[PDB]
Amino acid sequence: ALVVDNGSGMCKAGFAGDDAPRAVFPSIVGSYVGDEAQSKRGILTLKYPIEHGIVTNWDDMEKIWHHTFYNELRVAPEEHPVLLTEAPLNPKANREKMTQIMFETFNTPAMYVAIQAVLSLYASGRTTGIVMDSGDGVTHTVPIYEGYALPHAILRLDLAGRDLTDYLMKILTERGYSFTTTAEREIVRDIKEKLCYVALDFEQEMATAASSSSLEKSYELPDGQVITIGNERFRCPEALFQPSFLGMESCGIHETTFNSIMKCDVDIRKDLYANTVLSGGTTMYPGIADRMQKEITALAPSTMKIKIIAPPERKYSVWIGGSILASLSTFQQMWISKQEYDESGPSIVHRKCF
Amino acid sequence: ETEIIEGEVVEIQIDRPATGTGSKVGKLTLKTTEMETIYDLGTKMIESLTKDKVQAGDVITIDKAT
Amino acid sequence: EGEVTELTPCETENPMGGYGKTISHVIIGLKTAKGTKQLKLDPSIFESLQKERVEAGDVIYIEANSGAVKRQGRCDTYATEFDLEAEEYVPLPKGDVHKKKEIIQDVTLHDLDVANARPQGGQDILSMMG
Amino acid sequence: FEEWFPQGRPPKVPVREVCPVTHRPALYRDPVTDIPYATARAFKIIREAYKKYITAHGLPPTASALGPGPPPPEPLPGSGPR
Amino acid sequence: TLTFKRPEGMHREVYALLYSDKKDAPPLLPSDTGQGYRTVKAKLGSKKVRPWKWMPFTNPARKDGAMFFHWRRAAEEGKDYPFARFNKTVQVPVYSEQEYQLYLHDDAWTKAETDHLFDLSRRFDLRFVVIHDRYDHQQFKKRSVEDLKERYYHICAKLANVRAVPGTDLKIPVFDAGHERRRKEQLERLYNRTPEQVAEEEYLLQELRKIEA
Amino acid sequence: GVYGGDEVGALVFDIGSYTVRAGYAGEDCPKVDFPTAIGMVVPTYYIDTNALRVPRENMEAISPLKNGMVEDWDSFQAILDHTYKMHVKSEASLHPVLMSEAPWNTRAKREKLTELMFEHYNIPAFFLCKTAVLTAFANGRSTGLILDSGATHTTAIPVHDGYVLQQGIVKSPLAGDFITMQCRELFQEMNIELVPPYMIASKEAVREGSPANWKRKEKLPQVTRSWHNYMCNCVIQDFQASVLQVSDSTYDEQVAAQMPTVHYEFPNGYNCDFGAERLKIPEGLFDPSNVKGLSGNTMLGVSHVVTTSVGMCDIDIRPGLYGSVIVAGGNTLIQSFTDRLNRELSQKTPPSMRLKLIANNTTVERRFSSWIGGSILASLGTFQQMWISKQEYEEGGKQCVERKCP
Amino acid sequence: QTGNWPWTSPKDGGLGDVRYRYCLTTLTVPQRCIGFARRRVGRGGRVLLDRAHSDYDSVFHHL
Amino acid sequence: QERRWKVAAAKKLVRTVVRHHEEKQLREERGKKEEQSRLRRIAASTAR
Repeated sequence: ALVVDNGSGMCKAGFAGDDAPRAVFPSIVGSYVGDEAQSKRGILTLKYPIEHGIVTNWDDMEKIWHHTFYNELRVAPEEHPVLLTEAPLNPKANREKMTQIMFETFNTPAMYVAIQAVLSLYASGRTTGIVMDSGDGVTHTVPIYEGYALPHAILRLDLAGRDLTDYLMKILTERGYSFTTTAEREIVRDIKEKLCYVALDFEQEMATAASSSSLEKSYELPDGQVITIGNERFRCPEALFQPSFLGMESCGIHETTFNSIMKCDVDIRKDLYANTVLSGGTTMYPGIADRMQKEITALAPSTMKIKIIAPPERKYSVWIGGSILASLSTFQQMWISKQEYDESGPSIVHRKCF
Repeated sequence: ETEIIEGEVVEIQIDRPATGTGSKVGKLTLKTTEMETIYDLGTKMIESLTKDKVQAGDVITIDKAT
Repeated sequence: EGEVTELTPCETENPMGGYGKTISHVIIGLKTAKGTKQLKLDPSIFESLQKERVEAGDVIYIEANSGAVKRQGRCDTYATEFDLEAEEYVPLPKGDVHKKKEIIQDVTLHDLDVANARPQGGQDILSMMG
Repeated sequence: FEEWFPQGRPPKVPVREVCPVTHRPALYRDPVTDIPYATARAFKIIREAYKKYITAHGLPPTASALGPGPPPPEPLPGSGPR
Repeated sequence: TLTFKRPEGMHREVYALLYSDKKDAPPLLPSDTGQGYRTVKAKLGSKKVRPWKWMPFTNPARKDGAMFFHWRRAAEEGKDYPFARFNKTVQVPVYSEQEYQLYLHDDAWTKAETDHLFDLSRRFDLRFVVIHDRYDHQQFKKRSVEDLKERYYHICAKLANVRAVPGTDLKIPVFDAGHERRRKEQLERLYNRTPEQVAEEEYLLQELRKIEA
Repeated sequence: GVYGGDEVGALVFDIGSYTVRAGYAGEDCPKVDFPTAIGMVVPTYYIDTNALRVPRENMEAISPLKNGMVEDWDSFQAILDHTYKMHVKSEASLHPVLMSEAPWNTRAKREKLTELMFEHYNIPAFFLCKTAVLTAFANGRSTGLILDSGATHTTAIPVHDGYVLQQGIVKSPLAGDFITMQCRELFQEMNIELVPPYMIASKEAVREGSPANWKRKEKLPQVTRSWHNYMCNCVIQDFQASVLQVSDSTYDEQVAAQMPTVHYEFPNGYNCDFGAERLKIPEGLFDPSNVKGLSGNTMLGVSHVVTTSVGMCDIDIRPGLYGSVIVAGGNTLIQSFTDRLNRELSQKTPPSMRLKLIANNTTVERRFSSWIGGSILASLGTFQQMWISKQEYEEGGKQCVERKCP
Repeated sequence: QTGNWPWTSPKDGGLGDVRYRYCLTTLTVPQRCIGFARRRVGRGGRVLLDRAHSDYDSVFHHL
Repeated sequence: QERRWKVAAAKKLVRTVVRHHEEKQLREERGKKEEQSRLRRIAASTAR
């Protein structure tokens, strides 16, 4: 069985039962796809079929899935079941289009669609909790009670890794180093992934940076030129907690998490505070878990016991949960079959998948 | 009611000793006027074939479930 | 009775002395039609168990007072367009895993006299001489 | 220990086999080569097939080959599962 | 072959609209892959789905010809919408102004009142409680009761049926409004009883029950 | 033959005074549920919690609705634009819309709404239904009495054969907003200074009944009194959901005092244990005559509202009303509300009539019944002839809604 | 006896329209008596089996 | 009924997932303890 997590920025694909994905590549298309499109950008203009976790061009998504099956994994999709993932609060027509594409275009024998946050909860081994899933294009907070996502309490925040990369470009240009092009964007993304961290106390860290060089670190460009990074290490992740740095009139991830908890019933909130799990590549900065613990403790009552769950493998928690789910014997009754599609239409996905 | 299989043998291939019931697993091919097929063996009937001196092209028949 | 699924030995290391590895139970799981249940049997059953040559997927018969195992065959789930076996892929039984059977048979005293007068045991040569 | 307790993990059920030609459950076995069948007519079509494929190149050997049970209540692929 | 059981030896059954109790087990859904995919890989692999399409359709018994969209198989495009067969209309009579002169207005009704009544009857399918709620009592005085509207609708229908048919006679549309009025009055008088009167009725009924047996 | 339902790509909106429920038809829960109250700066509008809860200078807080009907059409239009852009994320010309309305909505507002949806948003089709009918449909009932206790009103609405009987409606103002006001009065009586979360920079734990220990944010802008009061009411609503409990029988102070207390901690760290006062407050819903400072004994409790509404109906359908009492609204989620209502109605219903309250006590079912009924109704294939089309609007104008949507 | 609806209502109280009636049922796959159940067609043409709670479900199982 | 089926199925799935997680911990701890026991046996065999 195949598990395909076609997230906002990166597509993770592999086989169920494996402990990590076999193929990871960008979710872009030029007719070239992935690294071929990224390397050959001078020939064809690039496009994202997914915008903030929502598919917007299905003809490109078909090309991405064709690349996933026939080039990356090198398998015939008609011989394997396929577990797909969707962002929370997806439009219901997108599920139908996905089911139609899988069954008609690729001729899969069976398929399923699952919510990414629920798979992260499976990966963390919890029955009840709230999942802060921050990807490349969009951030969500999804409270889950006994495996059931509560849709009325889900909150979307339009803040993710691409905005942080742009802000890092901005502040580095303020320092003096020019980074404007898409070629420089990958360099700045590497700097972000390598050097940035979340400060426990932002003001004290800023004062320390102002009064000493202890926090500074050097970086080497591909050209061989060498630069130095100071308070930009923690100014950029701070935009998650202070979106006003980006010019956004919105609450931080901690406040979004607290509000999503408070939209739920009073009985279950103690379980949600104690099982707040972080997911996605944007949560990989050092120190983010302790900062979230501090910030949510500041908001929450003193009687509650806050625990932040941040596994080291949390950038692939969604795929790991999908691999766990697709391997279970209890799940095999939950596949949508080819005959079920042929008799019921794309609306079968609403009957079977939750 | 006779639930028999009958035909003319084509080919036989049975494995050598390999511990356990694998010592006598094999295959057995039968053919008729308009059909032929290859049948796996239950590891206990091979001694009957050797006792009866099974020969290529000889005609046999068996009763299912016995 | 039912389809065996476990053949799982328990373990407690030592019999309160110098030891290799000690089992102290044998877990035997049966499922037939109605459900599934695990039985932690006496370890002494193990000798009789491979004497009957049982494996996973077989279907067996065990009596409560004696604990005597008997192999009936293996299920029809490994059958249905396989065939070709004298043991017969005996079908997966119906009913509960645990059964209490009340057998009533009618017999005359003359039948008892005739049956007990003869040496019906086939293991003696004089029986087959008969 | 283990030669007294090998344990087991058998496949609980097999793959339910269907003839490529006119469907229904498979009968007999595979031939001396290839894949199982239900009737002598299916066997005849399968042996008329595989002469189109021993060349290891050519047209589709099985795309609606020789009328392999073609009424589509639900449409059929070609009879080339081997 | 397949068995369901309604035994005499246990003798019980339950009824419910949505569900009997919050402790009810969930339903059982159909599935093909309950025994694993490898069990049924050949059965699924030997078949191909019929294509579906998001496609326009017409005539749910609409007068405007507006085309909405839905999912159906692509081979079923031009078929008329099945649910139009449900569009059944109540046979309310119609009349002209000449015909109203022998539906003469009793010197209590008017042409406008009768037209309003028949319009509401056509709209609400002779649900006279709903028609009474929607009746314009301000413009046409408090008619009320529901029997004074039922009886005028039915006498108009009887006269219209007697006119238009060369010969017949009609039993059940003879609406006895006084009987209904007395019935509803008795029901109201029983409804507004205090609990002591209900206890008195129960005592007297129990006395009859015990003394007659 | 035929088929079952039919899904047509419709949208369902149910807009209340407290929150806006929206989503796609055929789903069993609303996709989104965000507050109806919005910020205005002058105009520029801020909608949903993430933008609403950030403090801002000169930003007033308003509602588009008054008495369950639309007053500020600019705010309503802004809310709909936000819902289409950020939440539905689809073009409005493609999706039919089914909208909920109040049972007592006037003609002019229905006409104005139809004109708005057809001429501005250019939707292809429209339908307008009342809350009580959809609440009945969500529970599979065509006939029944809907008791809706929301924020502004506690209303008994009789329904029969899918139509509201408007002459049987009984409104009362005793609802969640009244409970919030009573909680404010309680905190003033207890000398509990209420600090909303936005003012707090940090806090420290303290003992029961002791003064709070907290630091105020220095970088705050000056904020209007309306937004501050809304933020305070957001705290008091959590207090309502947590602490309050309806007495199972008629309130006796000596009995409620012996009950166990309930601990509650405010955002600034102040905490105390609440006793009989948590049960005295919601008792005014049922026996408002004992409420302090309330204007006269003329007003009705919930049970008396139900009985008056049923008694104002035709005698033939009263068995069908008492045999299906469908409790709805967020204010009915106070603990032991439904049991008290059932007992009181059993003590007042005639013995000849069987009483049956529908089992509905969940947050989703109580708060989103109208939306669920709208999704059910839009999912019917029989319903698809009942839409008002754009062609019908262009031919007959906005007056067709009175004929087509009773 | 006072009347009642067609549903939630046996003949001991009201009209027992059998489409709302749950009855004991058995399946050809070996999973036993599932207790009281109706047959209902859902969305998509799919035939489901509703189920109702009984205090003797533990007796209907291993009956 | 679809709502009730959905919540029940979700509950069963999470319960099976956590059981799957726990069984791996039990398997690994029993395996390493058996390894240590076999070390205890083979080391003392030479002394025997």
